[PDB]
Amino acid sequence: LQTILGGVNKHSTSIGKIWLTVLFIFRIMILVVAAKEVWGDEQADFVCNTLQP
Amino acid sequence: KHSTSIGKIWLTVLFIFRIMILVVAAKEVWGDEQADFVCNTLQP
Repeated sequence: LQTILGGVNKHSTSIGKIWLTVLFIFRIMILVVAAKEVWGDEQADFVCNTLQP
Repeated sequence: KHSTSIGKIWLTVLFIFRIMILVVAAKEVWGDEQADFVCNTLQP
């Protein structure tokens, strides 16, 4: 992770640096740390008022 | 009192016929009308 982030960051402009942190700490981190477990039981807790298999 | 042939024979026989159907056969056909009423739902 550090190697990939360091390499990509070096070959970037001023806007490329502010874009890089937005992509990582606010998109990858949120999806990995918070969002993934929110969708854990999407089908398990899907409840339908029916008796039809 | 002053009934004709159909008044006291064909009308009394048909009346007994309806009672016989009701008590001997028909009543138990309707025995489980609600017990065997089945709906596809989970709603109490």
